[PDB]
Amino acid sequence: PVSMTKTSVDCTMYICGDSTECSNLLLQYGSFCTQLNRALTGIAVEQDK
Amino acid sequence: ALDPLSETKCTLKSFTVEKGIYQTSNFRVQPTESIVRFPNITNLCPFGE
Repeated sequence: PVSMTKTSVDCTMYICGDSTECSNLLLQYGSFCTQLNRALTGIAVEQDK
Repeated sequence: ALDPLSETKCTLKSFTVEKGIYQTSNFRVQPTESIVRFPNITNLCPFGE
């Protein structure tokens, strides 16, 4: 095997879509979502590498 | 929110951004109107009797 399927996942709407108040309460947790997207994009670059 | 370049600047927390590609702003078609549906439920209670 050489490569695997790249994937990306939103934190925000996957946790809670359409609810603005849920996003308000989620913003009280900091920047977990940015770290997760960073990890996935690191994998995404790494496959092409 | 002035232009997508400012969105990238504001989400990477810098004023200069080096050359490449970045993933920001998941969007959605923003639903426009309300609707409610219930059956043709006409079987009334005898208030007249």
